[PDB]
Amino acid sequence: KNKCVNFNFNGLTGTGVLTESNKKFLPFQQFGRDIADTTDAVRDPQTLE
Amino acid sequence: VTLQKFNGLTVLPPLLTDEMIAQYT
Ligand SMILES: *[C@@H]1O[C@H](CO)[C@@H](O[C@@H]2O[C@H](CO)[C@@H](O)[C@H](O)[C@H]2NC(C)=O)[C@H](O)[C@H]1NC(C)=O
Repeated sequence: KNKCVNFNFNGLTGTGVLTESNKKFLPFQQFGRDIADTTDAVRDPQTLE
Repeated sequence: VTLQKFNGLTVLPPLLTDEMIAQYT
């Protein structure tokens, strides 16, 4: 966290800084998208964070 | 009147600031 890295989450790849979110997902959701249909949040698979 | 960086788009500020335009007006 708090560094940018070539990340992957269940095959959701990207590059960016990872930091903790005030947003809550529903129990079944895995990643978040902005108004521009682009990814801006993701859940950790092992820590559900 | 009421009012993306992830995709290489940058929306850099104007030269004159709003408090400077306020001084000219
Ligand atoms: C995947 O394995 C990790 C352990 O490596 C699990 O994380 C543990 O979760 C339990 C219960 O919440 C905690 O008591 C442990 O402290 C956790 N361990 C660590 C080191 O994180 C995790 O729950 C597992 N995931 C699944 C889906 O089973």
